[PDB]
This record gives sequence, structure tokens and C-alpha cells, in this order.
Amino acid sequence: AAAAAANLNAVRETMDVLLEISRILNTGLDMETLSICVRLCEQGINPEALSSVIKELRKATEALK
Amino acid sequence: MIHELLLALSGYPGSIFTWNKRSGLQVSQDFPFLHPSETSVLNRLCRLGTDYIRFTEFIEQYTGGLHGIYLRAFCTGLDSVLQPYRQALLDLEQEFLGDPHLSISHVNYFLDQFQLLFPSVMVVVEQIKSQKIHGCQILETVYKHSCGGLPPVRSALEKILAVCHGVMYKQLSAWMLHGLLLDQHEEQFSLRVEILPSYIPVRVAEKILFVGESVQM
Amino acid sequence: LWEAALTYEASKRRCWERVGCPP
Amino acid sequence: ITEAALVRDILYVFQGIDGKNIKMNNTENCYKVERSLRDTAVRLSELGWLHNKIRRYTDQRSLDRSFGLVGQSFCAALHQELREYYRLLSVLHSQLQSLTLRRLLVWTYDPKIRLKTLAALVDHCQGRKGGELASAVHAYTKTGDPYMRSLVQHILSLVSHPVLSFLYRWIYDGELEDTYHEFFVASDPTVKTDRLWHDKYTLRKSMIPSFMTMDQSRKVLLIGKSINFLHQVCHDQTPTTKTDLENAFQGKIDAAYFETSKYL
Amino acid sequence: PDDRSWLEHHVVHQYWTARPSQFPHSLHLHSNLAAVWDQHLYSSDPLYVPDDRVLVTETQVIRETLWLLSGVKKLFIFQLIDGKVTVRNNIIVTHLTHSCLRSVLEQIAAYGQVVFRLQEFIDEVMGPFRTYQAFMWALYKYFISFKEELAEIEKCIINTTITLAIVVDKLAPRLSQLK
Amino acid sequence: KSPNVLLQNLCCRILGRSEADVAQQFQYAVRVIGSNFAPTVERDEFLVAEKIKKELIRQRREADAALFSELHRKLHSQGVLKNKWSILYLLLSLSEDPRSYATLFAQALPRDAHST
Amino acid sequence: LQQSLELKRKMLRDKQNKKNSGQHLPIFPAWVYERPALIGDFTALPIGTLPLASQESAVVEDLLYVLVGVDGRYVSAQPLAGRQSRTFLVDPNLDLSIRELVHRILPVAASYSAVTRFIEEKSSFEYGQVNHALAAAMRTLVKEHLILVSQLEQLHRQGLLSLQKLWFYIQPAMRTMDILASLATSVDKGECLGGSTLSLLHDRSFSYTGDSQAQELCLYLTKAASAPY
Repeated sequence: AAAAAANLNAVRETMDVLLEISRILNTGLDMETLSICVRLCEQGINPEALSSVIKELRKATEALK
Repeated sequence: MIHELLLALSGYPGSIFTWNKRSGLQVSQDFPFLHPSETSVLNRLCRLGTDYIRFTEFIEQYTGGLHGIYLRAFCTGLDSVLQPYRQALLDLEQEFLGDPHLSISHVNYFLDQFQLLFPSVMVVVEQIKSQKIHGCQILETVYKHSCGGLPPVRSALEKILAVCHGVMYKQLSAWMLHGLLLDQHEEQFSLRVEILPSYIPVRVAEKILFVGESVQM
Repeated sequence: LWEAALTYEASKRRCWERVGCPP
Repeated sequence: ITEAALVRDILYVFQGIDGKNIKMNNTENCYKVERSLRDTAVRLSELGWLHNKIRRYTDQRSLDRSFGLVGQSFCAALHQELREYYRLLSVLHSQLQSLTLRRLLVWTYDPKIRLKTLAALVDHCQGRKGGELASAVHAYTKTGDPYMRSLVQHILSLVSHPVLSFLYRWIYDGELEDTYHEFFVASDPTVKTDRLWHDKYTLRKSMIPSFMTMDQSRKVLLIGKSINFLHQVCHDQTPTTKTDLENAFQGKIDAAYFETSKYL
Repeated sequence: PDDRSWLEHHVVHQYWTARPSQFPHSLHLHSNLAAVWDQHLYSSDPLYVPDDRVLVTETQVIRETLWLLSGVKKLFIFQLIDGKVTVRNNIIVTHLTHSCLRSVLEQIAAYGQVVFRLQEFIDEVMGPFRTYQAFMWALYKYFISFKEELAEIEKCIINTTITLAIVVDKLAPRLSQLK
Repeated sequence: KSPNVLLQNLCCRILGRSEADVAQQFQYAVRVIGSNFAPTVERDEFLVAEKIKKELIRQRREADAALFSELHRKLHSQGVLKNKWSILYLLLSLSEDPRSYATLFAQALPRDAHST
Repeated sequence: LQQSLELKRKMLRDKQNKKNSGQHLPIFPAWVYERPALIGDFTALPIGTLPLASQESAVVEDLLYVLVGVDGRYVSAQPLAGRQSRTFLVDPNLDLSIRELVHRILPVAASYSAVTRFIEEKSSFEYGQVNHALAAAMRTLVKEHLILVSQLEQLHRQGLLSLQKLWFYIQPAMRTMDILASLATSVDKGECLGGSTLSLLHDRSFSYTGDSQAQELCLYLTKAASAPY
């Protein structure tokens, strides 16, 4: 609809807000990876779990270097 | 509301904040759809826009009274300082487009940088208007106030004064090279105290007079 | 799907008879 | 009656602006209500009272010009600090429509000390100008508080810029041209003929700052005297012949002094 | 119906042709300002004294004023009295409380009078002196290049919002020389 | 959707290599995410807000500490998320300082008295 | 109350005459010591006749305000205002079971008030840079206390707080504040200043070796206090 797309505007607004929040904490995350983990937490998941797996896979560019 | 005030601070007064030559931008109107403390915040805010309007009035009266090439130079830089105050209003309106949940205090906070520049440049304009300074001693009373003590008024008048020198750098180029004196009348012939600033030493003017007069021979 | 819907263009004409967040 | 109205009024008295149901009764007294909430509010209103203290002083000295350039710089410092305090308030304003964090006490706790310290700082610097003003900000850098030393170190960098500007007006020129006495050298109105060396330049002891030793003030007086004496008499001119400030005083001054006296 | 319906929908036709505005409003005070002003009037108990204006949005006025500045004549905005343009007050935008709006349009009309008289003189040589004729051509030469800029700006409206403050500050280096 | 294919997208986001170019991690990751699919400490975004404040003060930037207070109000004003706590705790956890005690910081309750 | 105002002036004259180079010792204004709103601690009906499960909500509601000092609806601050002593009286018509528990929860309020007086009064300069540094880290824990009480204040609104859970919740923060209050009364008692309260923190670090909760606390405070020295 029309009101159903202003919501898509509004989640884009919040995710650019979260994108700045990501950039000033100096995370390795960008908007696209952030776009995956929000979906994961919409399904429900420990952020303790996801931080652990990200801290593992970021060491997998170091296991092949 | 979130553009009404933003035109009140510019060259338009509105009936909300009525204009007066005694003091403009006065709230006297009472609004039951505002908190009663908003009047005080607007009262802080109106003092800056009043100064902006007064600065516009001075350009209106002059671009026999106040006249001269310096008077057609002193007003010109006063435009140039007001330009970031215009851009900084455009940014405010762009902010208010997306998030209208900001209040008057945000506008005041944003235009707090002009509450050090504008009050201390206001008094210079009133001094130059009330007295009949329209020769080359206007550069002195700019230079008397440009030393400052607050850095924002230090950089402002520095610009304004500089263009005046660029005007006098055109008079002193025709004189020393082509031998033309009286390229601009006041406010044999020589430079006197009215057409001489008070920080150029007196010896230099005599040297300049020698240099300019020798061209004709 | 959110990134797929995301690449659309948004209007930058804001109203003056709707100043407070129009679409 | 509700907490939210009290939050709205207390949000205004941060500015020094009376609310709707809390108003100032007497200026020397704190804000008075026009049960637990009523006991709570007074600690927050203390901040606005302290705020009025600083805001009046920087209102008046900023439009004062016999306060000297040093001192108007102090107004600049005070206003610059005050500007950041409004940035919190705007955010708090927009956050309406939880909202009480011990009614935002935890938010306000750190600027409370910064208001207290600045309200002290205006009174220790009361009725002072120049090096008299500089010694007064040097008083609060004997501290052993990290927050206080980090606070004072920036303000001192602000206030001490005109005096160093006058210092380098006296090494590369040697021509004293101040209007307000914020320099430690007092040039005489008489231009002396051969008492130029002995009598024309004298040391003012009040406007000596707290980061310059007595020794240094005396030597740079000698530097200015030498470089002026070279102009008026000898008429040879090499044009522009040449906490603490981390040894830039003792770096520049002795080299300049050495070169100038040699040349003379 | 079938062309009138398309007119009503996909063309504006709502102040310049008398058919009161159905422009969608999403009220709430920044643009509900007329109604809150009426309620405030009622609390001050007028009693009733009803004003009649035709209710336009802002941007149409901007395009009309740019047309006025370009040099064409006979527009719906700015009643003309004896030859001199004068602001009409039967035209309202929701905010700016109808008093600011009068002042801004009066200033633009103050410039429009200066443009109109010159173009009137230029039109009066089209229906042996030969120096007047060389004078009007140079005046015309200014005017055509001057019209070009505003005509460019008006195109960019169709393709972004532009307000009054933009259009007044944009034309500063031209209204300087106009004086 | 399904959580497994989403974690497969995460493994091809961080590592550039394909799902057939890495799967040894991804199966060990499906071990660790399993039965950790729901909060285990306090899920209030209040606490992570006041801890994101303390992490931003640790960078010695005070202008951003009032900026995050506006970013957090934008998150509430649009309201597209149902659990705002988890992604903020995620961004807090992966933080890097650009330049023992636990009593000087805010700790979470272990939820030995409330269901998870 | 009265006794600090003399002490400050006497020690100021002592350190000014002691110095062999220069004047100018700094002072704070009077009001920082005068004001009782710069310290954390400064219907009318019997609660007893009410239903029981409302009394519990009422008492936890007043007690949460009392924890960071500000007075309660059925809680009164008992007037002494001298030493590190501070007691409160809840209403004498209360049921026994709650009343006994309120007694045991009151120590964190007393070890809030005694802590908050110390930092304000010994913000003066006569006890030196090291006392400034020691007070500078003691303020942080007071802020951390305020953090916790804000979170539980949110928790109670959702109908998810009772005195039994709250009793468990305040227990870790009770002991830390107890360590701080013991430190404050010891430092006040010996009139310790300069290096004398740098030896004491050196000792208290060795004192705790089996606990390791408070040992890290003393370690951080001793790290902070040795910095100007």
C-alpha cells in the first residue's frame, strides 16, 4: 500500500541510525551484516551467541592468511 | 509554527512578534496552546533577530548625511557576515522537515554562536551611526573594536576592515603611478588627519606625497 | 528482502500544508 | 497532579527559566514549589540556581570592554562551556512523548560538578584582569582530581593566548602598544633621549602571570628594550630578526635574547 | 466525468479556478495553524467575525511570483489597481497567520512594480530618435538573460521542495542591480 | 524463513568464501547457537542504554554520548523492532576501543529468579 | 556539623605558613558545604489498617526512595546530623514480618548517607591531592548505586518487585558500601591526610585476601590514590 511503504522508509531511517551507532563504536559490522542479525533477533537469538560466532568467523580470515 | 518563527527571525516581523523602532519583535500576544514559559525562551530568541533586522535597515538607508566610498564599503562586508546566518537558518528548516519534535531551545542552542558575534558588532554600527564618522576614521573605530577579546568578533571585523584597505589600495595606486590626486574627496592638496588613519605613521604619507607629485614633472 | 525493498527512491518534496512529516 | 508536570517545569529551570508550578520565590533562596517528589525536586533545582550565577556574569562582562582582552577571553570560555549544557536540554526536550532516571539524576550528576566548579571559578577570579586573572586559574591546577585538572587545563589555554600574543609583540617588535594593562612592562609617556636604556621601560609586578617566572619577565623586558634601542638609535634593521608551555618559553626566549644582544 | 474527473484528480484547478481546496491535509498544528488560530479567536470571543480566503498551498504562489518577476502580466495572485501590482489578501496558506504572508508577497510585489514599468516601456516601442531605440534593446538584452535563470528554476519544481527563503536569497545578485 | 539458512548468509557475509568454500565453522556455529535462541539475562534495553553510554564515555567523546540519546529516541519513535535490546547488546558487545573489578560497572541479573 | 568549618581554616593557615615558596592556596565557596541538597540524603494515615498486599508495595515504594537518601512516605530520617551515624524510623503500626526485614534493609541507607557526607566535606584542599583522588573514585560507586536503583525503579512499576526479591538484590551493593563507609570512618577517625591515608589503603589491600571482591576494590582505590604522589 502507501502507508505500508512509509513503514519501509521508517525502518530505513532507524537502520541508518543503527548504522551510525555501528560506525562510532568501531565495529566490523556494516549495514548489510546488521540487516542479517536484526532478522535473526526477530526470530530470537542470544546476542551472546551471535557475538561469539562473529568473533569466530572474523578469525577465519586469519586461519587463511 | 516551525517555520513561522524561522521567518520572524529573518527580515519579516509577523504580528506574533510586533515590530517597533523602539524595540522590535515583541511578544504581547498570549497563546493558550503554549506553555507559559515559552514566552521567556522566545524573549531570549528575539534579541538576535532584532539585531539582524537593524543591520538590514542600515543597508536600506545607505548602500549630506553619511556618504563616501568607505560608506559604500562598510555596508558591503556587513552582508558577508550575515550569510552564514542565512545558511544556518536553511539548515534549521531542513532539520524541522523530518523531526518536528524539537523545541525553541534547540533553535536557540543552534544559534548561540551568533550571540557573541552579533551583540558586539551591533555596538560598532550604533557608534558609527550616532556619530558622524564618514571619512577615513571609520577604519580606526573598526580597528579599535577588532582587537576584541572575544575571538568571534575578532575575525568578523577583520574581514570588514580588509575590503576598506582594498578600496584605499586602489586610491594609492592611481596616485603613485599616474599622478592623480583627489581620486576621492573628503568624507596645494595633501593628506590631512581626516583622510588619514591613525595607525599609518605620518612620515609615510609625506613619502607618498613626494612619490605621487614627482610623476607630473 | 528488506535490503531488496530498501533500494527504492523516496520523495524529497515535503508539504507546507503538511509540514509535520508528510509522505 | 503528576510527576510529568514536575519534569516539565524542572526541564525549564535548568535554563534558569521559571516553570509553571515551581517558581523562584527569592533569588538567594532555591526554587520553591508554588510528597516524595516534592522532596526530590530541590536537588535538581540547585543546578539552575548555580546556572543563573554564571549566566549573569558572562552576560555582563562580555559587553564590558575595560575588563580587558584577558577577561573577555574568560567570557568566551564561560559561554563556550555553557553552550554544551543546552545540548543535553534539547535532547531531553525532544524525548517527551521511561522518562525518569531517578528523574534523570544520573544524567545530571556529572554536569552538576562542572557547574559547581565554574561557579567557584568566577568568584576566585572576581575583580581581576591580566596576570591577576591568570594566577587565579593557576590556583585550581594544584589539584589531584583528574576531572578538575582536565577542566582547568583547557580554560588556561584559552585565557593565556592574549598574554603570549603580547609576549611575541615584544620580542619581534619591542614596541609596547597595549591599552589595558595586562602586560608586566610599563612604558613611560616620555620617549627618553639617553635614559631610554635606563628609564623608558619598567617592570609591572602585578601583571606577571603564574606560568612565567620573575626571571623570565625581567629577561624579555631586556629583549624588548634591546630590539627597540636597535631601531631608534642604531638604525640597522634585519626585518624580524629573531602546568607550563612544555618548555617553549625557555626554548625561544634565551635564543632570541642571545642573538639580539650579540647583534647590538 | 472522464475529462472533468481527470481535471479534478490529475490537474490542480483549485484556486485559479474557483473550486475550494481538497488538498490532503494531515493536520496537527505546524499546518493546522488556521484552525488553532480560530479556536484562539473563539476563546477571545470575536464574536464570529468570519474571513473568506480560497486556501492554497505555498508552492503555487512561488511559481506565480516567479512568473510575475519574469515579466509577464495578468496573474490571479496580486490584484492590480491602477497599473501598480498590490498584494491580494484573499489567498491563504495554513501557517504564517496571514500577516507574514502579506508582508512577503508585498515585498515581491515591490520588486514586481520595478520590473513591470521597464517592460511596459519596452512594450511601448513595439505597439527618428534612434537612441531610445538603442537603449531599450540593451534593457531587453538584460531582461532575456534574466528571464532565463528563473525559467530554469521553475523547471526544477516539477522534478525536491523549494520555499520562499530559497527564492528570495537566490535572487540577491540580481535584485541588487535592479535597484 | 529458517534460522539455519540465515546463519549460512552470515558465514558468507563475514568470510568471502562460499557455503561450499566453508562449512567446517558453520556446523560448529550451529552447535553453539543451539539452545541459546532466547535471552538469558535481563532483556531491558534500559540497562544496555546506560552501558552504551559508559562505553562511549570510554572513548573520551562526550558529544556522542548526547548523540546516542537521540539515536535511541529514533529507535523508539519508529518502533519497527520488537526486541530492541538484543541488537543494541550486540553492538555493545562487538565494540572496539580506538584510543578484575566489575563493581564499577553495571552488571545484569543472572535470571535465577525470573523466567528467560 | 559545626566542627569542620574551623578545621579547614586552621589547616589552610598551617599549609600557607609551611610553604617556602609562594602564596595562593585555593578555596571553594561557602555554599558547597552549606547546602543540604548537594548531599544524597537531606498519605499521613496509619498503614497498618490497610490490606497486607498493599502495605508491601507501599513500603518497597518508600524504601526505594530512601535507599538513595530522599525521604519516604512512612519513613522518617531521625534527626542527629552529627557523626557517621544515621538512622531512620518506619511507622510504628507496621506488621512484624515486614518490620524486621525493613530493619535489615536499612544498613545500605546508613552506608549511603555516611558515604555521601564524606565526599562533600572532604572535597576541600587541606587534605591534599591524594584525598582528592581518593574521593574522586568514591563518587563513581555512588553513581553506580544510582544506576541500580533506577533499574529497580523501572522493575517495580511493572508489578514485578517485592521485598523478598529486593532483599536479595541489594545484598551485593550493601557490602561494597559497607567497605566504603568503614574506610570513611577510619580515615576521618585518625584525621588521615597526605601519605598517612596512602599507608592505610596499602594495608587494607592486604587485609582482604580471601574475599577477592573487596580486594579488587581496594586495589583500584589504591591505584587511584597513588597517582599524584
